[PDB]
Amino acid sequence: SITENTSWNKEFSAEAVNGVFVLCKSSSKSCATNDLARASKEYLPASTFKIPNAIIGLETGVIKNEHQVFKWDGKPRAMKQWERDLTLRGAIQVSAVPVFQQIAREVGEVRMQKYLKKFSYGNQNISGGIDKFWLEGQLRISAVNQVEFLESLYLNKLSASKENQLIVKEALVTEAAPEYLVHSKTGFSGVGTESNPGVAWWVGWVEKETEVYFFAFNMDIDNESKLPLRKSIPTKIMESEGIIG
Amino acid sequence: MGSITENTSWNKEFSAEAVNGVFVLCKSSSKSCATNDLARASKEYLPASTFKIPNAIIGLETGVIKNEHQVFKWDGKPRAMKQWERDLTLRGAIQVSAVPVFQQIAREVGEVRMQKYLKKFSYGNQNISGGIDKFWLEGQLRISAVNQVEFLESLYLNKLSASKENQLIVKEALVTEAAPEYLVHSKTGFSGVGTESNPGVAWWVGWVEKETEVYFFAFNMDIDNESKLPLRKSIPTKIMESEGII
Ligand code: NA
Repeated sequence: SITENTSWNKEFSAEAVNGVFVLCKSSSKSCATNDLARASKEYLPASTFKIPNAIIGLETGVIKNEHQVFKWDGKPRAMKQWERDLTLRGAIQVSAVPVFQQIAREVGEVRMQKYLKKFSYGNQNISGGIDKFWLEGQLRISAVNQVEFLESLYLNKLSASKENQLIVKEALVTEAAPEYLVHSKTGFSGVGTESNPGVAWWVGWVEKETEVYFFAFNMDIDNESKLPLRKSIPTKIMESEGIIG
Repeated sequence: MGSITENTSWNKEFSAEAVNGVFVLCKSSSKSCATNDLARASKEYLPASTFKIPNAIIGLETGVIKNEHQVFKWDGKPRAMKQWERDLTLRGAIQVSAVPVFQQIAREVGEVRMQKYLKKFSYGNQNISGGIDKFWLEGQLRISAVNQVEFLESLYLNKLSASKENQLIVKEALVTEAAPEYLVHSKTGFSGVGTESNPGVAWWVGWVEKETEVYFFAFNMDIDNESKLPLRKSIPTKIMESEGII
C-alpha cells in the first residue's frame, strides 16, 4: 500500500523539480509518496545498480572477497578519480563505471539474468550489451521497487549469503552519527536528450534508535547543475519528518 | 605487528593539553607501527568499554546475541546514564556504552566460555577475575594499546576465532565516521576518574580505511576528571590529521 502525502510537494515546487520521493517506516508494507503514479514508474537505475552488481559479483566469486582491490591498468578512464587502484567501497563511492563494467562482463548475461530475477530487480531487462544495460540500456526500476530491494538487503533476505550482503552494506554507509546510520547510493543517467530528460537518484535507508526508514528519490534532470537536488530535497523532507538532522 | 618505532614529534599534542597518554598507529601495508611512547604503548590498562568489541563477538558466537537486529529490551528499572533507559539495537548498545546490556551478555556467556574466547582472541592479560559482569570495568583484566591494534587487525581481516558473519556484524556496529575519502571504525572507553595519584584511563581505538590502505590505532590516557574526556578523541584526531589520514 502506497499513500500520497501532499505536504512534500513544496520541497519540489521550490526548485521546479519533477520527481518523486518514497519513504517507508519499518517496512515496505506502508510507503508514503508525493506522487502515486511516479512512485511506481520505472527508470534507468544508473549507479544505483552498483548495489546488486556488487552483491552478484561477490555471489559469483567474480569479486573474490571484501578486501579485493580492483587494480587500474593505467589506461585513460573518464574521471581522474577512477584512475587508481580501488577497493569495493572506493569504487562504489566514486561510481567507478569501468570497475563495474568488468564485473558485469565476468558475471556474464546468463548469471546476471538469473540474479536479477531472484532479486525481483525492476523489469530485469539486461539486453543490448552486458556492460551497459544499466547505463544506457533497457533496464528500468521504480522507486517503490528500490525500497523493496533495499529492505530485503537490510534484512539479509536477498538470494545471497548473509556475509556478502553485510559486505555490500558496509560499503554503502554514507553517514554515521551516534543517533542514526545512513546507507545510501546516488545515480545519474546523464542529461538526456531533447524532450527526454535523464534521471537522477538517491536511494537508501536510515537506522535510528530501533527504527528503520527506507527511501528512494528520483527526478528528471537535463542539466548537471541540478544534481545536488537529488540529495537536498529528500534530505529536507526527512529532516521535516524528524528522521535525520 | 611487524615493527614499531617511537615518534617524539607527536608529544606536541599531548603536552599542549597536559595529557599523559600514548597513541599507537599502524599502517597495514607496511606492517609497521609508530607511537609517541614505546613504554606506555606496552602498559596494560582496564579495557572499560573497549571490551564491547570482544564481548559482542563472543555474545554472537555463543548465540547469547541472536543477530544484529536483536533488540535489547529495557525492563523499565532505572539506569545510571539516562541514555540507557530505552530499547537498543546492538549498534545502539555499543554506541551509548550501555553497561547493563553487556553485563547481562557476559553473565549469559559465563566464565568458562568467556575465558576460552579471550584465550582464542589473545585479549590482554586474559584475567577475568573480579566477577563475570565487571572484570573489564573494575576487575583484573588489562590490555595494552599494542595488543588492541593486534586484536583490531585480526577483526578487520576476519581472522578472529569466530564466524566471518559475526565479525562482520560487529564491524558494521563500529562505524563512527563515513566520508567519501575514508571510513572510520572506532570505540571509546572510560574506566572512571580513579583515586588520589592513581587516575583512571580513557581509550579510543579503531581503524581507518582510506584509498587501499588501512590504519589501526589505539589511544589511551590518564584521566582524573570527566571534563578531560573529549581529549581522548581530539588528540588522536589531530595526530591522524597531521599524518594526512584524517
Ligand atoms: Na572510463
